[PDB]
Amino acid sequence: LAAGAVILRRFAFNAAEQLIRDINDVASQSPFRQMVTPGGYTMSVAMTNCGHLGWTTHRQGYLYSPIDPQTNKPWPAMPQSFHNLCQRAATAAGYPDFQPDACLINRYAPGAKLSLHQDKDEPDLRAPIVSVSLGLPAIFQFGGLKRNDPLKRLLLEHGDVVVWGGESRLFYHGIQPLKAGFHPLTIDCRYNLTFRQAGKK
Ligand SMILES: Cc1cn([C@H]2C[C@H](O)[C@@H](CO[P-](=O)(=O)O[C@H]3C[C@H](n4cnc5c(N)[n+](C)cnc54)O[C@@H]3CO[P-](=O)(=O)O)O2)c(=O)[nH]c1=O
Ligand SMILES: O=C(O)CCC(=O)C(=O)O
Ligand SMILES: [Fe+3]
Repeated sequence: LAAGAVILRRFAFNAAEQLIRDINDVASQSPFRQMVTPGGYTMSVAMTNCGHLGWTTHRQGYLYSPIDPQTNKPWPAMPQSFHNLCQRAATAAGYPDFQPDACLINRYAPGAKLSLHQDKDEPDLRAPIVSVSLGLPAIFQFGGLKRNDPLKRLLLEHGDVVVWGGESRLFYHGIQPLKAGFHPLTIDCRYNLTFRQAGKK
């Protein structure tokens, strides 16, 4: 029950093996790292980016940068497999004009979590975010526009795609501590890809 959200279960199941290979290729150029929040805390989720712009912490805040601050080189180009999956998902959900220029890649080891937050660094909050889940299952939690709104929970499994549009694009959301387990393609972790329109164009 999330206004504006389109859940496409197992939409990415047939693409997962290529997606994971391309994650590894991206990570060999811009490695996974645990960023430090403006509050001074080290995140348990490891992240990297591909595309023209990448989400990062920097100067005690959040922003999109064309340079990876850990490598001092541009983020790797967005793989074609990523772009094609995102476009197919966005078109199926009713957002044919969506043109992402950034993809944040999250890696969750057992016990890793992501506390409640909103995604508000993008210039046009009318553009959706496309989320792709790979590997171990996670409990996704989301509330509302206010931090105190009631929480709902949704299990996200390998291959699930969610297009967060309309009101749901602005919900507070997070991930609960990942349960340990085995997945044949990721072994012991979960990956999440979130495609964003980050450029002011
Ligand atoms: C309070 C406490 C914590 N910890 C540990 C435990 C915790 O996991 C770790 C920090 O990791 P995090 O889960 O809180 O990550 C934060 C950053 C993340 N976030 C925000 N904006 C975005 C965004 N646009 N995108 C794309 C992605 N992620 C985003 O959401 C979180 C809240 O953000 P903000 O605080 O509101 O700035 O610190 C302690 O040990 N002791 C303590 O007392
Ligand atoms: O892992 C997920 O499914 C959500 C990730 C997320 O909300 C973010 O990185 O902004
Ligand atoms: Fe988020």
